[PDB]
Amino acid sequence: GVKVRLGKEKDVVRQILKKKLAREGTKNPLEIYSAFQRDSFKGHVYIEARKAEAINDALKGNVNVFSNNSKFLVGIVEYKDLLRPVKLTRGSYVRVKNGKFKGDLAQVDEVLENGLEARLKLVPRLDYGKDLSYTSKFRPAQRLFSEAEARVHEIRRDRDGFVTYGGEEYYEGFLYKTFRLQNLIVNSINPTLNELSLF
Amino acid sequence: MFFLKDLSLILTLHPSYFGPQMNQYLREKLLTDVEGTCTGQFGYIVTVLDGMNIDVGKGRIIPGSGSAEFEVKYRAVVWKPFKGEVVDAIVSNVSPIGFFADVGPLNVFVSTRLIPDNLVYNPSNSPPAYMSNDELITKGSKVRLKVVGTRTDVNEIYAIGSIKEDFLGAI
Amino acid sequence: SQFPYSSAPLRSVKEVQFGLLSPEEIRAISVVKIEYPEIMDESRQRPREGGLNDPKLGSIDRNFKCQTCGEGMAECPGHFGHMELAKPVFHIGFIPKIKKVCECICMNCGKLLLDETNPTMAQAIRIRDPKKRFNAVWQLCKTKM
Amino acid sequence: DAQPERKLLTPGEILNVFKHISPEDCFRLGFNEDYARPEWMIITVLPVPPPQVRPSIAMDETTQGQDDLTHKLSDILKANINVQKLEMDGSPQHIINEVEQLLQFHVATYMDNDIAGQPQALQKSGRPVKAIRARLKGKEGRLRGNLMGKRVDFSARTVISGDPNLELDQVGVPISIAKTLSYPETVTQYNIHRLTEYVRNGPNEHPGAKYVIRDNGDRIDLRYHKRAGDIVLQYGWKVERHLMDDDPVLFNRQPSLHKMSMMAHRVKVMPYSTFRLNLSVTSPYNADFDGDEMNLHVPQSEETRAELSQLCAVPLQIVSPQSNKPVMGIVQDTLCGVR
Amino acid sequence: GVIAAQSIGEPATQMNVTLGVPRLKEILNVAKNIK
Amino acid sequence: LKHGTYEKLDEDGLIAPGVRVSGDDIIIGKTTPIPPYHTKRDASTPLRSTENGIVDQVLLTTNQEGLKFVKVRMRTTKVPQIGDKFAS
Amino acid sequence: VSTSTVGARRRRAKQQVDDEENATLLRLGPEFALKQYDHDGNEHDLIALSLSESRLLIREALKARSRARNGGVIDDDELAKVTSGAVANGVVKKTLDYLNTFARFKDEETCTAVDQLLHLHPFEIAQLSSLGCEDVDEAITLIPSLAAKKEVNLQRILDELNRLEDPY
Amino acid sequence: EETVEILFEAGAAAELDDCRGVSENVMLGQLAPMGTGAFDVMIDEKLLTSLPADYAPT
Amino acid sequence: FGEMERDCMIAHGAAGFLKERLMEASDAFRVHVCGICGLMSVIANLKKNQFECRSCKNKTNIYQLHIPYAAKLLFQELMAMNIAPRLYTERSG
Amino acid sequence: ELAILKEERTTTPYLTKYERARILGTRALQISMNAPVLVDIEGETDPLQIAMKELSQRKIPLVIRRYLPDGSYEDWGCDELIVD
DNA sequence: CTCGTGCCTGGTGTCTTGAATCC
RNA sequence: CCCGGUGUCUUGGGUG
DNA sequence: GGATTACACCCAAGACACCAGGCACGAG
Ligand SMILES: [Mg+2]
Ligand SMILES: [Zn+2]
Ligand SMILES: [Zn+2]
Ligand SMILES: [Zn+2]
Repeated sequence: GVKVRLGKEKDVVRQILKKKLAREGTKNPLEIYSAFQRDSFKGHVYIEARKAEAINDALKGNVNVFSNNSKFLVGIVEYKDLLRPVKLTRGSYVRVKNGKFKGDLAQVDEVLENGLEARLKLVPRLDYGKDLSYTSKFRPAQRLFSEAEARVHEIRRDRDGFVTYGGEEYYEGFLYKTFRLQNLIVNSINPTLNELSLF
Repeated sequence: MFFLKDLSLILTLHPSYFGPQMNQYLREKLLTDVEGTCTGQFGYIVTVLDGMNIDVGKGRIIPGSGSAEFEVKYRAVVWKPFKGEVVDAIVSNVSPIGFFADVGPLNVFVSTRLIPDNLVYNPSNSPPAYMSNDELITKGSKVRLKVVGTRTDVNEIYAIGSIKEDFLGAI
Repeated sequence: SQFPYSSAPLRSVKEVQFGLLSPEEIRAISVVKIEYPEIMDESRQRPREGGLNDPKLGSIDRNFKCQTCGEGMAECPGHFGHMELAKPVFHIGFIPKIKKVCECICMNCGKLLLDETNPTMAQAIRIRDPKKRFNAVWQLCKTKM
Repeated sequence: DAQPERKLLTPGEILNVFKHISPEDCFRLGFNEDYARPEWMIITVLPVPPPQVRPSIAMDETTQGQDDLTHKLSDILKANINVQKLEMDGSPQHIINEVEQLLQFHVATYMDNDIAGQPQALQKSGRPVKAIRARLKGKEGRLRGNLMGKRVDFSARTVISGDPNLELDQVGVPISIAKTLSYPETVTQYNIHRLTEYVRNGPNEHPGAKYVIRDNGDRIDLRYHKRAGDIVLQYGWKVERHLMDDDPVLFNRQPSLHKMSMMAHRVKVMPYSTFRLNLSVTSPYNADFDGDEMNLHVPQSEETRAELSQLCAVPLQIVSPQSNKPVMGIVQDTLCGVR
Repeated sequence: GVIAAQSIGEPATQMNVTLGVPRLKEILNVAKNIK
Repeated sequence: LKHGTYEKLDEDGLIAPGVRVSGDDIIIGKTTPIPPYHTKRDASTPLRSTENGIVDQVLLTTNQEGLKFVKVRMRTTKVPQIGDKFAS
Repeated sequence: VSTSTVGARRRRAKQQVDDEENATLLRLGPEFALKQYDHDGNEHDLIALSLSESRLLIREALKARSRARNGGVIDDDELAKVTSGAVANGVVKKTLDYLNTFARFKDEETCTAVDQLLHLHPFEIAQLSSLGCEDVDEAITLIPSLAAKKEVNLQRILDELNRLEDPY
Repeated sequence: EETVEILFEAGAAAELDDCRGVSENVMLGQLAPMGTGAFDVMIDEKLLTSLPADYAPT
Repeated sequence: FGEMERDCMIAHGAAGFLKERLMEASDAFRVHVCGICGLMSVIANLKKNQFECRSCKNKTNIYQLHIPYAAKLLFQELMAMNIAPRLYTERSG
Repeated sequence: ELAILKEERTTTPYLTKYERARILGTRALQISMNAPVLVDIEGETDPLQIAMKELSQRKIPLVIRRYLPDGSYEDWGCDELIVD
């Protein structure tokens, strides 16, 4: 393992590959086999070789590497634990990570075929067009969609209990909106006092 | 369970009370504040001994406020019950959840699972009581119970009894 | 006089006893366990429970009464929490004294390396001042290797 | 000679060893079984101080930044969560060695950020974090700045001028200062008629009064009381009246090098904006009138008025114990002229 | 005590052997090697 | 709101030249909205408590960022009196 | 509020479980230790009072104070009106009436006879007088303190108590 | 001087401060045992009894 | 009121005046302490008139003190560094 | 116990300047809270003045408890201490 | 109608090496 | 319809 | 390596960078 500047781990892995490929077949090949960097392990690149001198060779001149002779040996019994790769079932709850709904609890109603996105059921934050001629810091308080309020103040019926209002879909008072899976938190979610009162 | 206890009370006196009968005022003041009151540490303070002759000592003047502080040392009759102590009593109430027995100042509650099965609550009798053969269980009946637990809420002390054990009950 | 009346007896301080707070005692006086570094919850105010600003720790706002003592912000002293550490760490202030204790005791069972049988050491335990006694002991046991 | 293997003595390792120390050896080590038990020098649970200690401040309007301790406790709390997850998985010694040391670091600089031999913890702004140790030391810290000395109410300050036609123990006090300072005089049978006159005059006419304090503590602010004529005073109440003739006040000119830098003078209310001193007291204060300022302090109770007049008053101070001789005499013009 | 402290310090604030403030400093500090 | 008088401000939020002002009077009225009617918070500037005089001139312009920008100059006259300093 | 001669009660390293009040185990708590001290610092045995002693003292104290309130001028309902306040009226009346229906020796002649008879831990000596018993078998069951003391002759005690005991 | 070091060392050796110094009482805001505070003032109950009876507390 | 001012009042022997200046005329504060453990850990609801030090399970042996606010602050900062400053109101000996 | 008997009192029989100042202030304070005054009040109605008048006639009803270094003490009444 | 491209905002964050003398 | 308050950390120049 | 350079008052002028994401605008 080698200590590198935080955020520069992928760059160092890249740079090592360029050096390896450029020196292949020459009289001075870079005698490393592989190098990698795990996100979970901030500021540390791992380099595979037979001699320590090759590690120094791989990193020579690299501006992202700390000059102190800090290269540490990994035990064979710890190799596999370096390359470990690692829910969201329908009807389960996730927390939204982006937009006016950031931080809100939502039910994962549907999942996109390609697998890229999904569809979440969430308590809307609407104004019924009241001041039209949004951000997470200047958003509106959460409340179920009221179609008669929309009818009165500002609306397309689609189905039983389903309305499209300002180009978003509301079914039985809930917004159904697609979010990237990478924009939703599925792990260690702690329901709040307010969420226990509601759901 | 009665004891004699040597107690003391810190009394603060406003300067407008600094007259020739100061001590007599304090003696009345001590009695009004202490007699009949209960504490978990000592029990009920029943009566103070030798009230009209209590030596109050000298009063310390509080710096910055002018008021005077007396430490009135005194001797009183105190009454605290104890867990384990077997005592007699006079029943105050009878209910489906047990019986009541005023032991002087307070009353102790004995629950139904600690009452023997042969003592049966009889509402139809006139007057109501528990009527066993050759026994009397009416208001004012001497009964012998044992205090098995004392709980104090710093205002009054509540004790729970039991009559299940040997030789306890009516006599 | 600017203080509302309280029945508790007024006294002055006669002695200050210094010492350390045991782990058990810290939990006994604490009114809440602290786990989450996010101050705000969903940014809709109303201090989320368990936050560094959990309202059980106290009020610094004129319109919210303390949920522990019921008093206004002027009277309310504030109440401590506690934060459990996953692993025990050193107190930075006490390291040089910790270091001194290691050379005095056995690093397996923890017993003082000298006894009253040693004549000079028997004189050193008589020293009345705790600091000087501890130093006198360590001055002897230092060479005991 | 043999090859030695120095391993690191972790806090956890030392912690278990300390709990097995016997009570008899605990005493012999100068520790104390009830108050300073030696395993309590290792930290396992951190006390979280209430918001009083680390209040929030509003830089500009609504915007508010947090105290240095609040930010630093967030860092310890974040770092604590990462030990939770790291101990359980992906901990092949080296990984733990960087996370755990960082928790030790944050807990250390939270208490003391002047650790010798290593870089200080820094705020984003670049300046060092204000640790608890730095809160207590130095001229502005809790002890030298708020406990051995502190700012006080009922004080005043202005430029001084001399006046030969004042008695030795008098001080001329500007009217504007005399209407801001006050003394809480208790209402009795002998002064109740006198004190009602002050109440009618109100806060803006001298001689007047600013508050009436009941025995419960509620103050009546006489600036806003439109029915001031309907107040009847009860014995035992307090009236905070204006500063008036013969009241004793403590007068003081920095730097106080010796005890006659603080003497009690009798107040004489006068027009203009300077403090007036009789010319023969300039010497003990080492005062002159080239721009010097001096401080005035008003005692706030019956007990301290008597202490001022019977211990600190200016005639009692004429002879000083420093050299068993006077420290005041006839000076300047009057001394030139008397020859 | 305090009277003694002020009585000695005040003259010092207005003031071939060493004299004056440098000599006074040697005394209070109890220097082992005086000048 | 501040405790002083707001009655010397004109409708543009600015006081006009020629008006005498005393301490704690508001001379520039400005508000800031409160985040989530009755939505704003006062951010006005009062005259320094120890001063008085006459408003002399009021500059109104915009700054480099394009928002509105004001300066209010106040003049008074200081007359020598007991306590004032002089030197040859 | 009200405090006693006992002071400080500073914390100790070893806790204690013999504080809980148990009359069977002679645990009367920190205030009712065997050796007390009065308001001058003098040593003194704990003062536990039987029902017969207590009836005389309380009644005497109330009528001497009542006479003192009258400048120097029998029934329980009359003696309880000396107190001040309905709260005080209640506790005092209930205590006399309770003692009125359970004090065997209701006069000072018999009481002094019982006093001399009884005058070995001081608490047990007071317990034996309060709880009436017939035989030795009845005393060591309801009160196990006597068995530990291994004290001979409980008959004489009981026989004299029952003989002095007036009919009813 | 050595403000924080004194207090850490005082904790680790369980020091008892008997509060007899001037500085102790000043910083705790209590009347210091010096000058006007070097003694207590008591009320002379014996002297008050020479007053007439209509001055008496009820 | 600086350190040098403090010394002058000691020299005058005006102990009463010095106490008042630094308390009643400034930052006087009332705290509650537990008579057993000596800490400022008392939870005091004054309208309900109920007090409890939870650690000692003590609702009876409780005292109030008048101390400077800046001293109260000091003790809470010391508690935050694991130092226990125990305030007792009587001399054990 | 700590109290020293009247015949064996050893401290100075003159009122010190510190004892005088405390007595005058304390008595003044009590008068302003409407304590019974023991002398005739003529024209001089200030609280401090009345207290100073009582002192001059040896009529202040207070006792000084003078603590000695070991903690023992001698009680002296202000009626018996000589005032210069 | 649909894709390429610039601006605002929030979570996150650290490092190319470059005053003097008492105990 | 009472009550009603707003800033923290540094730099530079003065005053005595 | 650390420890310190008497005490008090007033004036004016400055406060957080970098990258990923969405949203709005322009062109084919
Ligand atoms: Mg000058
Ligand atoms: Zn609170
Ligand atoms: Zn061992
Ligand atoms: Zn406690």
